[PDB]
Amino acid sequence: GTPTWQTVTIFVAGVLTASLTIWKKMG
Amino acid sequence: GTPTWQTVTIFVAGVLTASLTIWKKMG
Repeated sequence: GTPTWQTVTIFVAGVLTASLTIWKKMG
Repeated sequence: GTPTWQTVTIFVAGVLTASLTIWKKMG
């Protein structure tokens, strides 16, 4: 009935993590 | 560490999508 918050929180954290990994790998 | 199989699959989908969005700005 109520949606879980683990899927939404992990998904947003994955996008944020990609910023740090790509930025660090792109100099 | 070793997160559940569902967590790793969702992480790749979020990073892969974010990769395309950033690539559009870096193109």
